[PDB]
Amino acid sequence: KKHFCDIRHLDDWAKSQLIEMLKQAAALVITVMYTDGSTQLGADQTPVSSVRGIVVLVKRQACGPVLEGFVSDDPCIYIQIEHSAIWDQEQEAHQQFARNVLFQTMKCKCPVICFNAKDFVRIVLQFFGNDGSWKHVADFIGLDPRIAAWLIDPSDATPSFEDLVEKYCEKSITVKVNSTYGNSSRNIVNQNVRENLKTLYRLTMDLCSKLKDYGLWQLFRTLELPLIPILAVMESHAIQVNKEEMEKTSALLGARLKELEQEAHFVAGERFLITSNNQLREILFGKLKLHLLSYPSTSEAVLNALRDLHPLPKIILEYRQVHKIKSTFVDGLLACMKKGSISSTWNQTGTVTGRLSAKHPNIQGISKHPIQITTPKKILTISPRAMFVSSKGHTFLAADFSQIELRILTHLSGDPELLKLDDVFSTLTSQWKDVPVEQVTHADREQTKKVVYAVVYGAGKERLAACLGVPIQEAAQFLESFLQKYKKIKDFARAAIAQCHQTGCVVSIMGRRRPLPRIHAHDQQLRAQAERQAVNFVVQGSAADLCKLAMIHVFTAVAASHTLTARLVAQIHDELLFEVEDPQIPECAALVRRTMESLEQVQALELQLQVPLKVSLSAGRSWGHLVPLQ
DNA sequence: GATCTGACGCTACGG
DNA sequence: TCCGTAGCGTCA
Ligand code: NA
Repeated sequence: KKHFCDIRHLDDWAKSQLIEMLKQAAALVITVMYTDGSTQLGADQTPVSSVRGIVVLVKRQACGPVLEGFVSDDPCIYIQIEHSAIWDQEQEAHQQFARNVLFQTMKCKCPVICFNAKDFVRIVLQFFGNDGSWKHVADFIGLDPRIAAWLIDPSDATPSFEDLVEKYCEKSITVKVNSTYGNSSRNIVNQNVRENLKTLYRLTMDLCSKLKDYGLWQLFRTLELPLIPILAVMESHAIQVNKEEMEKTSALLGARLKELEQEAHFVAGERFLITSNNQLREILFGKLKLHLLSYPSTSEAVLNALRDLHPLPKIILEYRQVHKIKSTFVDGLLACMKKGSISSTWNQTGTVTGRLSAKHPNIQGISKHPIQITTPKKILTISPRAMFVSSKGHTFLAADFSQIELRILTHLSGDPELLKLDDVFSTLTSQWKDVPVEQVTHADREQTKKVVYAVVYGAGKERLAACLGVPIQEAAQFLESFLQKYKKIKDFARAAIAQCHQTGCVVSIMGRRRPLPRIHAHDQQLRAQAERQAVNFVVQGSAADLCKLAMIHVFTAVAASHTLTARLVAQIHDELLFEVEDPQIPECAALVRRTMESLEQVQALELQLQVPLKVSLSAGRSWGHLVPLQ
């Protein structure tokens, strides 16, 4: 009542006093209110309602009394996001003060606690619009209890606010987050908002304490938190795509699939659903009985084993390829389009490895290598990544770590041969093809690197022999070859497993952890699975750590530069994709390289490697075609 | 009739 | 019985 104020209705002296209160506050506690009015504190991840406003709890304490007189203590202030029916001058004014207040929220020196901070920052950024850039939110730090709880239990599904309260809050704290207009009144909604913001503060503090207990605090602060505005910035931008080229390509791939469907129906001597794996399985081994010649799955390995036995596996393979490209990287990419561009949604809570994930579309899952088709009424090369074009004038600058996890593995194992080892998988592919590097095909590399991946993480002789098309004897032989050549990899794995048995958990370089209780399981498949998972997590988690660190450091570096406008557009694990203004390319590519390479040594945390990190830079007007640089 | 959904298989991405 | 993301399609 005196605890809730619309900042538009404040007298100007009270407005000034409010700005000063925000500057001198002990902590800010924030949630987004929708038109329901519901909050991020309620249970839905998707409101399916518009954003109305933002509520901020201003805490004076985390000494003496206080009388402001225009508000009580501690006050909740409300900031209208939603546009009114008519735009006019008073709306302009309201917007001016609102932007001032929200920016105060962004730059304030006290702790900011927001349940989902990325959403908040995105909303604020889009609210700034023209009077602000992405560099305004760059330094924003805010305490996201969901991220903390994720660091503690990465496996657990993304919990609601109430879940987090019952789990991490002691004790007997019951919240009502479910109030809306129409199931309740405004006063109920608001009272509950204030109470739940207090509770949110308490919860977040408790979770911070826990994070310190588990040794996750420094990781939380240095790595996860500064990443929050970076995701929001990426979600605030959009990558322009070819609506037109894409519709064409769609039509073409549709024609070709019609062809392939007809062919398959022909050669199987029946009309079966071309997209059905069940029916294909029944045909391939149901009738044809190919396994007996020399049931199994329809998977690419099996289908490649049978490629000479019958014309159907090859047909099916090509069909699956073309159908995937069209259905997913064309048609499904056309449905993600707004205004001739797309924007992915980023999830920091998505993985157990500490990796980022992306949705609608998944831009981390876009096929790297273009595919070839025979046009039905010349050869036709189709690259989905070629559909992603930079704005004009602007150009994409890509920067990736070369063989990041191999180098991580070198660091962790300390294998002398590796530590010795101008290329990597061209070397091994050359050694396997019994020829130099220069004539080695990219597909040979594609298979080989995947095979070293298989063997290092504990793959058996079976799956090994399968993926490279090897008889078991060459399987065990190749296993022993690689593991005896580099001894310290098995030692490292054996150590990681031992650690996971000891602690009941396994830990990455920067302290990110993967609890694996089934390491203690009696079931042997479960136990072995937990072991594989631990061994993989040390490396993949460490690399996730490093990639996030690079992301943050480059973002920060560009953030304070007066010249450089470079915007981080996408991240694909090992790779950072920037949209840079043309004349800024040389100066930007320089800053990017120097920054990412300096990652070899950063204090804190001790964070030192045994191997330099080679950064590969690329540039181009399209994501599909990027010419190497420098 | 036209949908909803949980589970599985296969395909891409990335190491 | 390499790991683990998303996405699309069949099936009961
Ligand atoms: Na007014």
